[PDB]
Amino acid sequence: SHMEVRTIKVFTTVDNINLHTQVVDMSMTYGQQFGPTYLDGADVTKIKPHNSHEGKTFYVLPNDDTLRVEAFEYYHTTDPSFLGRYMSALNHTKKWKYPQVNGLTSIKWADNNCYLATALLTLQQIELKFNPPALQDAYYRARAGEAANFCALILAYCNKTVGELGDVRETMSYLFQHANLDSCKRVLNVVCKTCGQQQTTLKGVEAVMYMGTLSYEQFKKGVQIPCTCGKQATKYLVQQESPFVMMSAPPAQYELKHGTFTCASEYTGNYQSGHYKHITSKETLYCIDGALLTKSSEYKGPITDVFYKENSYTTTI
Ligand SMILES: [Cl-]
Ligand SMILES: [Zn+2]
Repeated sequence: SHMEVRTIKVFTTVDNINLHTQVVDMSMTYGQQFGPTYLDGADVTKIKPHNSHEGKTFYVLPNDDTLRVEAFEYYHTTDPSFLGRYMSALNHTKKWKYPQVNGLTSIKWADNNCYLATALLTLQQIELKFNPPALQDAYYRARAGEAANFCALILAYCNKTVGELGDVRETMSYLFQHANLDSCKRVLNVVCKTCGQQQTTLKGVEAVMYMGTLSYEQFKKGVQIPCTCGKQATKYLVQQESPFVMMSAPPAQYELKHGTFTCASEYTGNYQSGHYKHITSKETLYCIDGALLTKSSEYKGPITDVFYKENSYTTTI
């Protein structure tokens, strides 16, 4: 009653570069032989091999020491569910569209991906280099217009699934964690009429992000914050060394003035449902909303994040 054994050669991988020769029995599923298995994002764990699969590359989970090392070196994570979440996302993002809008790779709206579109548009306007080879390779392709792998990696690194509501500031925080910001430096001073003054120094990601005001000029002049004594103290920027800065705040009506910022994100909605748009300051003000594009000489809206150019700043206060 035994059926004659039939096999094909396939390759397994965790980085799509280093390949691992395998011989699979076509009477057993991929899952029975490799564990969870994916073909360009599609879950084929429960699929039995097809003749058309011969010679193709399948992603698997890091289930031996060689694969564990290859996966860490490429992705800089050892989260056991990472590859499954990346493939699950990729199965969707490979079907998204990535139109060039005003010279930048955007994303046509789908699956609540507006926060990803404005993040991707923002990255193309600031100086930033990623550390994991996976992000280096995928971001290069995204700049060229093939952003499916990059978007699926953002989702995996942020632990977001396709369709989940995302926050732009949080998303940028994750991407900045995987970028080389080592030389970025920020010095702050906080002045309380009662308690005196206290200087602090921040480095890396914390040197380029601030939550509380959208205006870089106001940050240099001073913003009011609580002091432990109960009074409000004044916090201001003393010194800044970085190629950009990111200023964030809860969404509030805010006026964006041409030539005074690099780009910004706008959020219309509430804590459960909303929509992001991107504003970029070039020869005029362009509003990029996924595949849509409009222009205006002035802009006012519920802004959440503003990016500014920088190199070296020292206060005169
Ligand atoms: Cl890079
Ligand atoms: Zn005080």
